[PDB]
Amino acid sequence: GIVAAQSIGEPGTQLTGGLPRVQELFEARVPRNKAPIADVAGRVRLEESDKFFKITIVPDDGGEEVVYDKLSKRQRLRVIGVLSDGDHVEVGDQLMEGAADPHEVLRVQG
Amino acid sequence: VNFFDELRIGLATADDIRNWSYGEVKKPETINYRTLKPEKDGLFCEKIFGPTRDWECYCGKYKRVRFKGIICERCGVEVTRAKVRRERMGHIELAAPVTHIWYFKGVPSRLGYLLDLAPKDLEKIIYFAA
Amino acid sequence: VTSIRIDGVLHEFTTVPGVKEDVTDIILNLKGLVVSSDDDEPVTMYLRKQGPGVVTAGDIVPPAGVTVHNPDMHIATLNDKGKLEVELVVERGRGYVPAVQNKASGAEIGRIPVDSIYSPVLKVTYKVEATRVEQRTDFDKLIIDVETKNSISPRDALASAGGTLVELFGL
Amino acid sequence: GRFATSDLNDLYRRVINRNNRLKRLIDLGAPEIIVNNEKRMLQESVDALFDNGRRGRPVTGPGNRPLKSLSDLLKGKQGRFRQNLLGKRVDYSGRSVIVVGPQLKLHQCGLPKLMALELFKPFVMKRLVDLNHAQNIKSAKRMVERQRPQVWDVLEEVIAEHPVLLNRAPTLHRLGIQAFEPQLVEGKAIQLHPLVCEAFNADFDGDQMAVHLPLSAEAQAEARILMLSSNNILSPASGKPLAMPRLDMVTGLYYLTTLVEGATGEYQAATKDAPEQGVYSSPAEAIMAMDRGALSVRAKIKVRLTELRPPTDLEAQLFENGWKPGDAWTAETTLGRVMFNELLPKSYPFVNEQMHKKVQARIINDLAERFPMIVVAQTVDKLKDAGFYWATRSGVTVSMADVLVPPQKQEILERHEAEADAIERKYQRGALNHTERNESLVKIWQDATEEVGKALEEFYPADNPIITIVKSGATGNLTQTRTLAGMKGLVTNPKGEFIPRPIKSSFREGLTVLEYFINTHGARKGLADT
Amino acid sequence: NSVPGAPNRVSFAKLREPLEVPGLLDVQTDSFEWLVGSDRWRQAAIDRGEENPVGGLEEVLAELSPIEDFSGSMSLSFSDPRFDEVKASVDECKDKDMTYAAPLFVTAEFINNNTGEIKSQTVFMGDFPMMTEKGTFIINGTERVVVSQLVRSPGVYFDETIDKSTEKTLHSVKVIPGRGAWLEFDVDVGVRIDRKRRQPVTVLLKALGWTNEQIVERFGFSEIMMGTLEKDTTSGTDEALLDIYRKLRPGEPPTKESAQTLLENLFFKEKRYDLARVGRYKVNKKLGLNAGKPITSSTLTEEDVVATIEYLVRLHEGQTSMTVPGGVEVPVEVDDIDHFGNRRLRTVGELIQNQIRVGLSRMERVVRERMTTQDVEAITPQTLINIRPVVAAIKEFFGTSQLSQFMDQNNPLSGLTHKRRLSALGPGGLSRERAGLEVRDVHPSHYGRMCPIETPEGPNIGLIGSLSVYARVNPFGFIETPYRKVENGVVTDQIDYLTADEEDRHVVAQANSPTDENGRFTEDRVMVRKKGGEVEFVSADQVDYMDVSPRQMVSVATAMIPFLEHDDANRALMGANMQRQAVPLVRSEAPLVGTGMELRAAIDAGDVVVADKTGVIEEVSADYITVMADDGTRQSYRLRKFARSNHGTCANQRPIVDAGQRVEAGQVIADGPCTQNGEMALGKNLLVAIMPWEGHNYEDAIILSNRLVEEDVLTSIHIEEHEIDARDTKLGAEEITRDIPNVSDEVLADLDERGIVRIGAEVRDGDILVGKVTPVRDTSLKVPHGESGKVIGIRVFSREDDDELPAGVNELVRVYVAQKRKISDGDKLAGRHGNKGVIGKILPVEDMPFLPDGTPVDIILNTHGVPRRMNIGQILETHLGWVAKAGWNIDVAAGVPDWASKLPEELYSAPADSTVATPVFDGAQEGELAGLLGSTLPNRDGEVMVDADGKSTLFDGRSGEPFPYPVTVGYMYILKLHHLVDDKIHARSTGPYSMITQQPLGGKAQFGGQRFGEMECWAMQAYGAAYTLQELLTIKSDDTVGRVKVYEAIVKGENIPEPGIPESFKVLLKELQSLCLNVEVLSSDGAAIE
Ligand SMILES: [Mg+2]
Ligand SMILES: [Zn+2]
Repeated sequence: GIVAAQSIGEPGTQLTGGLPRVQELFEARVPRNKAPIADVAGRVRLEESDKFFKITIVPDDGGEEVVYDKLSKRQRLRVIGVLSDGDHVEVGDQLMEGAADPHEVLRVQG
Repeated sequence: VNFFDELRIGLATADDIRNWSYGEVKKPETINYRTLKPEKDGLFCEKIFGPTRDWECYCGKYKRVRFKGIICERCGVEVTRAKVRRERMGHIELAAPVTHIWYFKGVPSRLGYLLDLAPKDLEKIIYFAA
Repeated sequence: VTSIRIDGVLHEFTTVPGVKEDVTDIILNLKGLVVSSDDDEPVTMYLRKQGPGVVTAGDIVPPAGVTVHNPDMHIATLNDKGKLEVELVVERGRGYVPAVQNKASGAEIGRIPVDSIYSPVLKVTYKVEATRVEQRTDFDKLIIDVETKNSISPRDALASAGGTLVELFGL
Repeated sequence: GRFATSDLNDLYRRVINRNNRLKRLIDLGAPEIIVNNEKRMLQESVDALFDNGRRGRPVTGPGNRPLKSLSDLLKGKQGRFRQNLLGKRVDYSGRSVIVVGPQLKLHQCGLPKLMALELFKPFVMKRLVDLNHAQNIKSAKRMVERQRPQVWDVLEEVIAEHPVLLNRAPTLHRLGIQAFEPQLVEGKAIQLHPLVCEAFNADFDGDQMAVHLPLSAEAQAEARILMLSSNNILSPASGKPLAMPRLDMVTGLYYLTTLVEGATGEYQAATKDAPEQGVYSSPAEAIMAMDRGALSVRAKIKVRLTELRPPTDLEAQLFENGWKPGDAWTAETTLGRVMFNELLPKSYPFVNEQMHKKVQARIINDLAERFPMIVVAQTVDKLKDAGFYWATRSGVTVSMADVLVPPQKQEILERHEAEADAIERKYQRGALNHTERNESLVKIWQDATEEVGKALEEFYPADNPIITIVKSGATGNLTQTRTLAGMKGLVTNPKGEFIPRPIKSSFREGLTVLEYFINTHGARKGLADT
Repeated sequence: NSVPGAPNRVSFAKLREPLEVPGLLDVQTDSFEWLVGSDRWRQAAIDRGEENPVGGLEEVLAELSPIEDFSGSMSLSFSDPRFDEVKASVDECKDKDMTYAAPLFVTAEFINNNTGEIKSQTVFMGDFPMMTEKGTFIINGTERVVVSQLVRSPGVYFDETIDKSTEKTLHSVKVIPGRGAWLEFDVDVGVRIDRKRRQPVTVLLKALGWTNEQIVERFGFSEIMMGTLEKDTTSGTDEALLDIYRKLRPGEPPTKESAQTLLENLFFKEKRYDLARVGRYKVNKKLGLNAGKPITSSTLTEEDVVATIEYLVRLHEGQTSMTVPGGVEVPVEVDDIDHFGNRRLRTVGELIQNQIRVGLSRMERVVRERMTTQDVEAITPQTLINIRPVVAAIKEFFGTSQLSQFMDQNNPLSGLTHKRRLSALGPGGLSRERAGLEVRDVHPSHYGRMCPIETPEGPNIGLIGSLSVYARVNPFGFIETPYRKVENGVVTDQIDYLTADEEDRHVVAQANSPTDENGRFTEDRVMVRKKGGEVEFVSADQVDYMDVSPRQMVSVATAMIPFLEHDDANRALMGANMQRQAVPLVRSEAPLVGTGMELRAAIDAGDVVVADKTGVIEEVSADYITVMADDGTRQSYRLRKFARSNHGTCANQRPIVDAGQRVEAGQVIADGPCTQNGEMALGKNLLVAIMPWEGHNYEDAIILSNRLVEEDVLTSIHIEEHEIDARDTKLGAEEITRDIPNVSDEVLADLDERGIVRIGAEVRDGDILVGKVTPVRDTSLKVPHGESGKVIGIRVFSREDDDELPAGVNELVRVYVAQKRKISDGDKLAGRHGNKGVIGKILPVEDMPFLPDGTPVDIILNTHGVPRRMNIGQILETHLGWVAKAGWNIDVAAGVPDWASKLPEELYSAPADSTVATPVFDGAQEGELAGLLGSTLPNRDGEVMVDADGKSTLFDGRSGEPFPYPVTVGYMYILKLHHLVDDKIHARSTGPYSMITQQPLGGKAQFGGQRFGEMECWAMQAYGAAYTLQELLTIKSDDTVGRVKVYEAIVKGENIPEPGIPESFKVLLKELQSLCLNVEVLSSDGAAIE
């Protein structure tokens, strides 16, 4: 415990994002860039609104499709070439570039 | 010995607080402004707490290390180490009983959740407004 | 110089009446002296000067078997008001010693210790000539410059050193 | 004469006063109102005693400051639980300034004798009463207090394998404390080992360290086994050897082992007339050929080795049955690589490579995983001593001549003006905006910084001390070399945004007052961040 | 050049200095002369700018007076703050341990209206502390200095902050005053007075007296203005006035008469709401109302308030053009609180004035009540006025204030740089934790006002700035820098002091500009500073201003770092700080490579003794010098010798001149501690070698030759003070006497008949200094551990003597103990380029590597600690150091060499020990150094030691061989820092324990142990050294039975007894038992006892 604690704690001085990301991840808080995850596994379809992304995930199992509306245009989609219309996304993977909310990942993927 | 496996807590009952104490302070006096000596049956009192100097009574009759476990008939101070002044707990007998602030003004109130009443009303009961 | 004793001032960190340089700087200049003694036992020199002028190293009056080897050297500058009477204790040693404390020894409050430099050599260097090519047994010739303070001549010093090395090589 | 009394006294006084007054009101036979009021006052007094400034207003005495309650002892950063239980002062413990001690073995540390004497005073007193130096304890105490000549013969006999815990605050990681054998040194400084400096994160730039003398047999043991610096080479992080050579030692061994063409005593392999020349019967012979002006340490010579084990491929092709405790085999190496492998353990195979800090890392890792820890401790100490010895005769020295400038820096920079100025010629007309220009500039001058960053290494020779220091991996980066020679490039504002006009001049050339004043921002920002 | 009689230091100056380096104590002295109302200031105020001068005290009284009783029958006004003869001379206050202060008078007229008779008198306010010409205040015999405070200037600061919800730029103004309530206007909420959230702007706009039409007319083409008067619930004046008056203060009967008076009292009034001259100025100039008007105007009543809202709505709308009804047109743009146009420097004078204000306001109460209590007519301002509050207010300002610091007297330069110190922090200033990362950072307005390099390396980085060399204080308190004007590409010689405001309005070129002898930009396009911090490169036609000389932006401390522009700001900062830590050396010696600023710094620092009047020296002594003037008078300059400076250093002054020299007006007579012939000489010229050497110089350590411990070249005098007081007790009385009951003759042999150690008797750590007896018990003053040496003087103050002792003392005695610190191992050294390091090993001069002539190098610094640290200044300084030490002759040619094309005249030849100046930003260059190293061979022998690359072929003294590659040898000027082993080394087996806390009392002085902290415990636990930790946090600290048993056990040589329980547990147990929490100890089977 204390070996690990100190081992993790020491090289915080040798960083520059960085120690904020470390303490943010360890304190288990909601990220500064709340990039959501896929609630259900399915195929992605993205409609581009008035400077906004409407992502709808059509499911493979047979339930309700996951829909999002109000996320900023400068969050950017994940590089998986790059995410566009006509692709199948996993329940595990992140949707947009930034930081996945741990609480969100826990409740979905155990 | 220095070997205690576990450590239990609770609430200090007047009986246990009396059992802890060696004497009862019963005057509102600390130290004499003239001579700078502890005052009899007050705060810092040698009779109830412990001796100022190592193996020395208040009045100054028994000041030898040879004898131990004897109370001087004049003053009533016991002739032991001074370190007991940082050990031997005292007590004060309140003429009227007084509740602890921690089980009352705590959020939520422990007495309040025990006896099931509003803290604003419980305040009025304790502070003699009802 | 091992310990100096000015009769007026009682310690290093004060001044003499009617001198330009302070006792610290006088001591610091008296470190700059170069002297030679025959007797290794502690010998007490005397420098007494009253009234005005420039007190030089040449104005010091050593006893029999003690020689000053820089009379030209400037110590202190005085006025008619000021009188400088200073006795300089000299002892024969080798290398450097720290200013030995008079509290440790049986020495009085008047005696001021000074950081003794028992080094009559000032500078030494050398270069070695390659002399002859690789073919036909090449040899190295060393030429060394020895530069003394004038306490002893280079010959005496190099001889002392050689002697010390000869004594120091045991078999 | 003046009292600096505690507040508790005033609260207890207020309580006992109101208790006495209440008891007197009970003795009198007073009406209910005054008794209930006095009980309210008592209640408030005890409430204030147990917790001040919880209910309404706090009790104050001199100059409207709230009285420290009983619970105020426990609560806060200055609480009993926090302040006066987690960090305390300790006896049988010293502090001093650390200096380097490259003569010392890893497990040894140098202790200032005037400290040591006091730090072991009872231990040395015990042995001084054990011996017939002191008649009684008090005379031993007096003798050691006075610092008499007899103590010094004893203090080593006392300190002999009685380890000390060296600490360097802030104590970040586990090895931030380490046990050491205290060797007596004359001075007033702690002669630390050079390797453990990374294990303390301790520079010798005024950084102090704290000695602690573990007294108990159990403590002495814990020190000796758990946390004696030799026993814990590997960091508790990646299991990489933390006590490995850094800074000088690295360039030392880099120079020592690195190979050079057109050297002295070189392997020629002559035709018809002469023999191969650069061939030597022993490392002894090669050392004699080196010390006498005939052989250069960094020469691709063919030496016949006995004590050393060959490379894994050359193990098979030569022996493949018997071993080499005192056999013989030929190696086409550098004298320095043989003097290096002479440091590495007997049964460890040959390396025949320039000793980059990474190569040292994987070597000492291989030593760590394959061999015992003591073999690592010793081999890395021989690497330290040899490393430092060869650091001197490396010839790593900095001069205005040694720090060069790339000769194309005029051509490549001014061209990158022609692209920038042009944008201005595009802007003045009215096409691109200030913000896109401000970025394109950053792109262009970053490309310009990159071009110089590359071009430097194409020009700079290998033996160049600046190139030695960085390309060994000893310390410094190609960035630092680029901002020292060539140009610092773009430097950042205190917001985070880059200034479009870069430092178009080396630190060697010296910045213009403006170019410097712009540089100050990012540096002060960096100091403020660290 | 310019200095009357300075030792000739050849300069690497390419351009000619237009402006001479001004008084480096001006920002102290001038301000204090502005406070006092001195003649030298008065004349400067009469000359420069406005033609009506008013002193600080004259202003603070003029604003205050008249004082009047509620009825208004009797009144009392002050005037004419006269400064009479000073109590004593500076030295006598440091001698007698009193304050250096002038008695202060004010002419006060008790006016009586009903009778029509005025009673005038001279009121003695008290012994007001005065400043020395050195720019310090000697308080209780200690040279303190008032550091100048940076603050946000009184005025109107517009800001734009981004919303999380709406994402729109709301334009929020802040109306910061001198003293009163803080007004601020928002959009999306109105006005907010003292955190009165939700009060629309129209309510006060109406309540002051604007009809709804006049608001609609005045606002003009605004949306949010029309929204705020529409949104306002309380329509009309009185409705809005009663609406805001109830919202302002709760629980008060809201009447019209009270509200209409309070509204105009809180803002428009002068007495209640303290308007600022700098504020009035700022708002007038920025808003553009009352243009070309006299100074000392009123507060922002209405026009300013509507003008600021007019500015705000135009800011929120987004137009750069503006026209104010009444005022002149001005550009519209947001303000920055960090920007020096808005960041004002309130200085000694103003900081004292602000406390005089509060003191006279604390008096105004006492006078105001005394007038109402005492009977009419038969009263005089002698009896009515109490002086105590003001003298108490000042004594408080010189009695623990963050702006009234101790003078750092580690050297002259440390003091000099402790003056002209810009403090962001302190009372009426931002906190250390409250200050963000933005405000700490430098600003493109800082340039030439505050130093971007100089600031401490601790937690006060950016906050404690230092004023730049040529910068001065404007009467307001704005930091102005000098510039030279340029006209259509022709530079003038019109030296003009501009402020950070009008700076940004103009175009300023840098000082390193090709010039046509007289003044004309020969270079077609110059490198320039545009609007803000745009380091541009533009045509000469557009430019209007230029920097006088280079190093405008640098501080006096930082300006003595030769080749500063070859360092980084980090190592530059480190060096600039290190130079302020440099200790004074026994002999002291000037750098062979420095800057011109070292000549000027030493004389202005004030520790050097200068000639006021031209004449011949009549006679020189070590104690004092006496000079006969050309005027005819005889000046007797007293020197101070081995006097204790604040930071335990020597204030030893050496007379340099002979008993018949000729001295001009402003020429040095006697050097202070760190001066050699009237130039700032902190450290020494050591022969540096730059090579890694057998480990000793590793991870920035330093190795020096025993030569230095022998010759005493780096030796320092360190003087420590030890005080004791014979204070009265109730049993008897204390007395300083030789006879002690429980001592031997040996420990009292050093003592005299007084009962104190004799002058010069060497003391050891433990020895008795002052024999004192408490009623009988021995409480004698003993020299602390890690301190020894000679005793200089024993300053004694007795009840019998007339001297002033503190209340409850019979006899004070203050002992000065001097120790002669040799540069031992572990002591910290540093160049001027941040290249610090402890003394690794003291190599016996022989074994240290030596030059082929024999000269053994004095220090060796590690190479590896140059590229990573980015400070090649030390190497250039080393090289030019070599060029400087050994005499040189640039063998010219038929007509000069090409490399010396842009080289200075009369610097081709130079002899041995030739001192050199290099202007920090425009000094010697690479190609100049390269050629310069091409020198002569003055080494008594006729062979050169170095080469054209400046790399000598060193010989290893250790082995004997010559090193296989040539080493960078030279002469780096290096400084001994105040980080010495004698201070930092601690040791403790066992000694005295503290009474209240049962752990060893911490301290070097108190024979204390070290702090084994939590982070130390974590490392110990992470090992799992259980018994170690359970020893450290028990018998080795807390446990009273353990700490006594362990010593006995170790000295007897037995097993260490099992650590029982710490006092730190028992105290917690008993604390929790006292908190009535029944905590009890018990195992699995059987319960334990406490
Ligand atoms: Mg460091
Ligand atoms: Zn008794």
